[PDB]
Amino acid sequence: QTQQLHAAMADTFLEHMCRLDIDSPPITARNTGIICTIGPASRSVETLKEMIKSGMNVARLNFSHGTHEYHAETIKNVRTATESFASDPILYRPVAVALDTKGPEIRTELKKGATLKITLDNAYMEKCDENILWLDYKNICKVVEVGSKIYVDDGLISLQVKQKDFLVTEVENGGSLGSKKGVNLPGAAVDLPAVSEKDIQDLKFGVEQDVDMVFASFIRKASDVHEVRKVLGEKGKNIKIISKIENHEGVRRFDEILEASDGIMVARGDLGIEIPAEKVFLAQKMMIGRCNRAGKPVICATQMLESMIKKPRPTRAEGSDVANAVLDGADCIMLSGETAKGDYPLEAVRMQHLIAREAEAAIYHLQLFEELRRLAPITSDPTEATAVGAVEASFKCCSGAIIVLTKSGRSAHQVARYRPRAPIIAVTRNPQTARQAHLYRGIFPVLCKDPVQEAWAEDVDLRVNFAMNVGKARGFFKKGDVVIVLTGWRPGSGFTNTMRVVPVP
Amino acid sequence: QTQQLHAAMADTFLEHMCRLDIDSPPITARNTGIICTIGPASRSVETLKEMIKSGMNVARLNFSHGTHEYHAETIKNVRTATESFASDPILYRPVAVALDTKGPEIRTGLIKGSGTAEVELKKGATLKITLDNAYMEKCDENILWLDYKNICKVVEVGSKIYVDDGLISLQVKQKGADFLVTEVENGGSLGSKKGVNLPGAAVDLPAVSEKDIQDLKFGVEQDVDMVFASFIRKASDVHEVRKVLGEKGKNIKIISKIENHEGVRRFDEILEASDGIMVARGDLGIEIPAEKVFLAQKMMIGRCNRAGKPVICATQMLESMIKKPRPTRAEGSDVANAVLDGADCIMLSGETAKGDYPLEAVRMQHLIAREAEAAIYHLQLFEELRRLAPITSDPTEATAVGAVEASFKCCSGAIIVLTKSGRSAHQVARYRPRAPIIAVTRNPQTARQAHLYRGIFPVLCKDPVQEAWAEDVDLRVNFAMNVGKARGFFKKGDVVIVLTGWRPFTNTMRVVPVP
Amino acid sequence: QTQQLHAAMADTFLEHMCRLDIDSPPITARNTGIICTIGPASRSVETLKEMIKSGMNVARLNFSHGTHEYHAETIKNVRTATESFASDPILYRPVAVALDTKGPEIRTGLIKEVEATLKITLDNAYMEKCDENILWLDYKNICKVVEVGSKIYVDDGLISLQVDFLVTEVENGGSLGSKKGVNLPGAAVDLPAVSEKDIQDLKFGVEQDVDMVFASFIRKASDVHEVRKVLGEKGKNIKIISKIENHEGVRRFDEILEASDGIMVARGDLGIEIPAEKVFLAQKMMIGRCNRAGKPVICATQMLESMIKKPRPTRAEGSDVANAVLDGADCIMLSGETAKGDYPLEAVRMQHLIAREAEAAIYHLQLFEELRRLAPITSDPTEATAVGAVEASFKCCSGAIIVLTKSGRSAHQVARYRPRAPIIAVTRNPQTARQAHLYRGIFPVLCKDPVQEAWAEDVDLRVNFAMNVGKARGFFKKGDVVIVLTGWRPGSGFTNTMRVVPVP
Amino acid sequence: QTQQLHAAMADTFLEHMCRLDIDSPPITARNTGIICTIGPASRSVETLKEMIKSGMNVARLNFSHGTHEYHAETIKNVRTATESFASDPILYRPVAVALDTKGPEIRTGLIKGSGTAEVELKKGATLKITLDNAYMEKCDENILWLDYKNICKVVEVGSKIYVDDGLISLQVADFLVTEVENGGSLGSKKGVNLPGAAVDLPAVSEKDIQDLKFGVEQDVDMVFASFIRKASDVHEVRKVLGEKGKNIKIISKIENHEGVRRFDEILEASDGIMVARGDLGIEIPAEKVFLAQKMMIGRCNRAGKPVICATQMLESMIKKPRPTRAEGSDVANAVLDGADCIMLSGETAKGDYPLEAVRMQHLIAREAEAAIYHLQLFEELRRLAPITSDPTEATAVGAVEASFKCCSGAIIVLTKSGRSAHQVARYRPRAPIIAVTRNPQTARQAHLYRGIFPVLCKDPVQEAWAEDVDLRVNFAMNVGKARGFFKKGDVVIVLTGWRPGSGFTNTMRVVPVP
Repeated sequence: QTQQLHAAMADTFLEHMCRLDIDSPPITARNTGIICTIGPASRSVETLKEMIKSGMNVARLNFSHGTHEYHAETIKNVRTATESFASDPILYRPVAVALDTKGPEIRTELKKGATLKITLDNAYMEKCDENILWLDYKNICKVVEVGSKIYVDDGLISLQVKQKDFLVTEVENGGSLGSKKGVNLPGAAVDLPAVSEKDIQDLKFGVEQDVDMVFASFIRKASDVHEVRKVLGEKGKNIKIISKIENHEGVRRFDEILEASDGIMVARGDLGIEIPAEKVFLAQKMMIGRCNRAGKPVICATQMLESMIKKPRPTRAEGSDVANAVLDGADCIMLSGETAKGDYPLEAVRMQHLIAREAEAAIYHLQLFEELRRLAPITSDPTEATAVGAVEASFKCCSGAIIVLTKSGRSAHQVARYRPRAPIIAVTRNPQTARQAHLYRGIFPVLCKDPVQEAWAEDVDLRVNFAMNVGKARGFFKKGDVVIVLTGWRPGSGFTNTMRVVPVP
Repeated sequence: QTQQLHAAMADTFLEHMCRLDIDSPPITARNTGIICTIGPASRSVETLKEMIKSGMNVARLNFSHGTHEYHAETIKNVRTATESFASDPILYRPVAVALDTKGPEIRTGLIKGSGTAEVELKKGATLKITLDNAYMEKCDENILWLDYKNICKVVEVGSKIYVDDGLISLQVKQKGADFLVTEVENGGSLGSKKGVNLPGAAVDLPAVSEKDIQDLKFGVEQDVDMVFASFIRKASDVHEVRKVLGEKGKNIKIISKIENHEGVRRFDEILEASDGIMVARGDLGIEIPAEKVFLAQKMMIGRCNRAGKPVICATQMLESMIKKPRPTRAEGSDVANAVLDGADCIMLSGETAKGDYPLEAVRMQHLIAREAEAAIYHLQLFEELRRLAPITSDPTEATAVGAVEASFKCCSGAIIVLTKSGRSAHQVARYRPRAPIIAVTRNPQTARQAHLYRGIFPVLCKDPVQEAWAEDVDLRVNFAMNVGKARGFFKKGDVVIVLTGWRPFTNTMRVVPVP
Repeated sequence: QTQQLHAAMADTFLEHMCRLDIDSPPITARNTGIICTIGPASRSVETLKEMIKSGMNVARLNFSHGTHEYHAETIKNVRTATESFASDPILYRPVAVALDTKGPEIRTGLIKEVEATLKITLDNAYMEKCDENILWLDYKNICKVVEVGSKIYVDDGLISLQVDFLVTEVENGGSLGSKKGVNLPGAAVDLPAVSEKDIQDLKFGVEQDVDMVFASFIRKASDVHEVRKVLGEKGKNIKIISKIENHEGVRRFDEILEASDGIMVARGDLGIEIPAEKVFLAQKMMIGRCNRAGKPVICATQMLESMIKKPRPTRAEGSDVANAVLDGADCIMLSGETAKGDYPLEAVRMQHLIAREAEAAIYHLQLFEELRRLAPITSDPTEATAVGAVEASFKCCSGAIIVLTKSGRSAHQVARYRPRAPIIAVTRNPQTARQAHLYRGIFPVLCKDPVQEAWAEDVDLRVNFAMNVGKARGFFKKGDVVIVLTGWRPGSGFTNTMRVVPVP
Repeated sequence: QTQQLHAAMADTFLEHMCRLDIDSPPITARNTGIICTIGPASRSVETLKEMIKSGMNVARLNFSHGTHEYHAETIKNVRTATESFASDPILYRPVAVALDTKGPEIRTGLIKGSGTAEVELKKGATLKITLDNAYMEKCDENILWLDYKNICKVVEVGSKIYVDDGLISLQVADFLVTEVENGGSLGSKKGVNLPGAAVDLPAVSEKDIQDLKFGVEQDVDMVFASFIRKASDVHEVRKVLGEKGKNIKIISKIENHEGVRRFDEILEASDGIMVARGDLGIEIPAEKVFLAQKMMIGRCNRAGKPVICATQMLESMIKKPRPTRAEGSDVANAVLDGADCIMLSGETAKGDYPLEAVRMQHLIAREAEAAIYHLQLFEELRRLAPITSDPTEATAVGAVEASFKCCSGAIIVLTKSGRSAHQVARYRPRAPIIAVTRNPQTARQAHLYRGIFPVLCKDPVQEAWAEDVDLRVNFAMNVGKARGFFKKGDVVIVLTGWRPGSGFTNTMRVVPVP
């Protein structure tokens, strides 16, 4: 009757669909992380408080615009808002800070059929027109070929190369050209640096400001990830790198990118300029699938609730897009203009919360858990076996939660990859771990502030009890419900090995 | 290499997803019918011809607006445009006509005597709803007239009232005998004759009004192919529509529009009484919480697939294309997922009726649907449809499932089905073959209504019946071969499946090469 | 390259079959319990020691014949043989004692043998004057249970007839002897659940501390309850295995199973009572339902029959044993092969060898998947712990699942999910250690160490005992990973803790 | 309520097992071919007629024993019995003839000069093996002659020697001295096995050459080639059979370890396989035979080539009128494994109850065929199937799919060579496959395939080919009705082609029985 448990019991996916029930209410817990882009509409300490109450887990700062002093003040406000709830550790919600890079860029009426010359000659830097268009990408001729397409201004204008310091092009799709418009080269192996000079300064500032994760723009190959990793350096070795896949080469070389990264963003805006817009859903489902197979976080981004920039309710296509991203297996969903500049930032966050929670209940865990196991390698790793054991146990007794003690987050990540229905309450004393855990579907991170007990086994038990208080206080479960608890046999990371089925006290 | 065949071979759905390939191009054939609402943007014969070339299969006329004179003209234009292609029978594409009823709608009056005028409603402000027809054309930010005379009897203090696609929100503060005082929750621009929803309330308007009766009888006279019946709440609503159509309209398909909570609750009895369903997501997402609409959509599509009845996904699929030359990523996703869900048809409303980019909207649904169709995990879908399908003594059902199985085995260019009533082709469609189903019929209505079924590409044979039956079969089969080749569905040397009768009941399947 | 691991990884059952490899050697462990009927050929202390070394887990006493004095001595010899290994508790193997009842029977009278019409009489005048014209039976209600056309088999199905008197026509003739057993196919035989001899024998069973009763000719749930009632409070811990021997028992199987501790597929009599070509259907149905319920099932009768006379079995016999294991049978049985035959030890060794090969050839991927899907979602902690342990054991290919258990129940719960890894059930309860052999995969070990003062140390001591057994038996070695199940306090019913532990 | 259809619809194999119902009766048709070894007990025309009525589909002649005169007469009698039913083509059942070769056998000599004399060996005693032909007819308790001249080069000290179905066990210039490790009665000309030794006898001996020539002369349908070790053995037999025997099917018998190791290349080269478990279970440990059996049946099912399960399936019925429970189980499980045919050897050749043994195999096969889990079986066959543009394969799979959908009474297939019907059998339909042919050899050889009920149409060819096609289809209808496979009003599937000649099957119809 609740959380689509009738549908959960269907022996086929078709029958599962047939039983989905709008009058079967979901549980309180919402598993999918919500990433909110902060800007003029959401920047104030007072609005940030409401953003957190509405369900924001990660504050994204877009470094395509704004000064370091500007972003430093946004981060300060985020932390002011976040720590205003710190007095009660039971109810405190960690909030992560994400730095999203500008990344490499190419920058500059026009009738269809007309001929346009692209010039790299610096003489035309401030004198672009209907006949000659200057671009700042010096190696463009080396990466394009006759018949190559060139997009200008967020894909509005389309050119085709006819002759390859210059390129003779024919206007395929025409419109009003302007100053400093963005250029995309579909199918081209663009050889711009992994990080611009601006990016290097921005990433170092990210380390200064103690950010949790970096969303690295325009990642094309594993060596781009390694360059971002190198810039973050020893000091930033624990900041998660999320590679943004934005073009054809990124999609083609996705496997090597995933391996080198901590996670992925499906950057649908630019991806739908670089490849045909009708193919974007294929790229999204492929990347979410492969991330799910690897146990690495994946974010669905861009235009998910776009109309809510101007309207208090989303379109039906937007509601569908959010639900389907969750059903695809996205760990996180994202809001951009909707929260950064729109008239309804709080409504947009609340709607993502509501849809995600409904969608999580409609998941067909029977088949999903079955397939994840089948494709899960047999390894000698004790934590992996303990984690799969915990998820299986959680299904067998419909547990209220899986409670996991973790220093680095890894033990909770290993549970998350198996996609339990039960929320995963990850108890840590490491504040960064608490914040970074929002990247993983199902993890509800809690930061334990209690002193270390003198008997280590008592300290373990204290943290488990803290998780029990959190679940009760947040309405995930009640006294007498059964929960799964994951602990280790000695202190320090890498020793999670104990799964217990326990009553909520 | 093509049609996502690498993903097709995966032994798990997760691996199927992992194998989806942006460099694997789809086939030329598009299986999902595209329904276009016709209006000022898309009504001239000139533009209708381009609508057809762009992929329109069904012309939807919304009888919430317009006179019978006007709609008769629209229907004439659709037929003129459709028949302009008749002189090359190989390239002719049947086009269906659908009548969408007004039904039990609630509408506001005119802002200050104008059709275009608007007033700003400010959150927390007061707004009086009146039933007095003196204010019927004198609506403003203070007084709002609506045409539901009994609204007071079905609302209470605290009730919420939604106006203009649920974007303006009011709360009843005080009730009256012939009036309501409300407070604005969600403000915005209020225009003329906007739709009103009372989600809490049991609205007591007739399922089929006197106007609906007039429109349905006009539908019969005009030889429409189908009726989209608005606001269906229960089986008896459908029976009333069916009664008005009567014996003369008995072959017109009734598609029940599900757009309120009762329609969802009573879905099974509605589906049983109907020929098909529309998931009318606009009103549905106001009548129930917007976050639950995807559940109702997937439930209804699943139940229709299971029953073998056409289902249409409708409303705001490509909404931003009313004003913009391309869609948002959420809109792209929505179209693809509707197809992956199992929708037989997808629909465009304002995008084609009134927007700046009607042809572009049609082309985009065409491009997305074709990509989505290739990305279907047929291995599991076909297995489940066969499993959930009763094993019966019906020879035509057995031939149909055999033909679909055969099409998978040789990855055929098509399943060609010779059919008078369309039934044989519908029976093939319900098993969801990858191969396009070329349904060859001499019956014009059969050809038009076939568009309701995923995969059916209807072709109308106009040649006389041959004396020799084998030669008449071969004439129709070769007709399908020539359409398929012309449309690029397949080439000489490819293998196709052909379904016919054996003697002058479809029960013969042949595996034949394309000449 | 070992344990059919290549076939284990196949995505389909067909590919699994195709990868089965006679050159892929099995692990040391053999999961399927071997039940041996004891008799003249295997009754001595010295032969019993070799029977244990050859793989006997349960000694079966057939009470159809033999005195209490006789069976008392057999039991004494079993115990002497079993306890001769008790000095080393790391290598000691528990051996269970099973009492198989004579049960309710229909018998003919004394002749005057005799080689067409034939009248059945209940008239005690014909009691010692049986012949070709008149045959007396001791089942007074036979006329209430049969009808015109109903078949009647005499002497282990050898003779066949078609029907306070009955007039019958001989369908299949033969030599009709004295005091022969009679079967009534399809008939609802209303003989008591427990005969007068059974009552005395079951009392004897309780006095002799037997581990389990194989109750003959169980037709309905109430028959089980009557056996349970006769065993009483003194015998409350004695397991009752219902023998399904006829059509009614098959029809009413679900109710019998619910009331029983386990099931024996008694194929000999079953194949007289129903057409012999249908027995495999009944076997597979009963094994399936028992697996679904997680209750032990034994496959019985003629599994290695030719080995009564010969030192190697027929190919059909090799096949039958393997297929019983592949079907899901917890135990396999030997009757005449070990009781009276010329090659008792060879017969035990052959069941061991075949069982071990067959267990490796199980398609655990699908088996476990199906057991999970059909696994009821309940609030029970021990059930959730058990399935979590089995899932973990597959994920890390563990050397074993170690289970501390007082009653055996915790280990039974693991066994029903059919892990590949051996289940080392460590107990201090000697009877639990003996009874655990009824369950596939359970390797029971009897810990004899004193209860340590600190319970947590006592728990660790027993886990370490299991580690030592596994090392000595070659199940695993230092550094391997095993699964360990324990509870949150002393006493039964509190198993709730699964650990992945390195072997020290 | 019949044919285990309730168990058929189970969503899991476990639930499928749970639903198996002893009160759910099978259909009339029995799909698994029954091969009967003919000998003194079953050789007469009289008995052979009853063997046919009881279900014999193939008569096997074992050329390990008997002269050509003897076998020629057996063959003559098989044909006399078979053709006694030819007057009504509707009821005529084709019977195939199989020649089973001696191959590279090792046999002992005569006990005290007689073929039926025996000496009871005692466990523990000593026994000398000699190659000196002086003793080839004077074997006894103390000296034993063997016919494997080159025996001494291929075995060493401590080697194990097995005699008479591995039942007697022994441990080691032209002799060997041994101690009886397992004793018992020692008879004449018993088979000897050297499991740990590389026996070097020819694939095709002079005797085998003579026998194969005889097989061609006698128009046998198939050869069962003994002790095939590798693909080159199969090619040798194929080449000896040559052009005159080109249409004789070669079934390779797997009876040793090398045969199992090299099974894939053997299968590729053969028309089918026999799992010859008798010797197989001596050459490799007896406990591993089920693994070898299931592997071979699986791989044959995968490749679409006939597989036969052989030896001791109902062994006790040589002396008893009823089989043991292990025997009943073995037959059922061979069918559930996927074996196309099951075999009787001593049970029919020399035993006291040949007809009872044939009847019992018939009863068990039919029960087991209903108990198959077609849902998974068919799904896996479709998935494992190599995907092709072949129209004949598409028509075959569509026909099988259709047969399940309407629980058809039969699949009727017109075929000249048998191939079209073989293509249907490959996908393992529940419905029987009535294969209508005018080719008598096709009719006989079709018995190698699970499900094929071959019928021999003897009507003249009609001028109008379409009417010739409809003629044979209606013959099939008449056969099915007469055999009680279906009645008027039932739905059946019918496969035909678009033109005459082999390779054009492309038409599937779902038709009611007239």
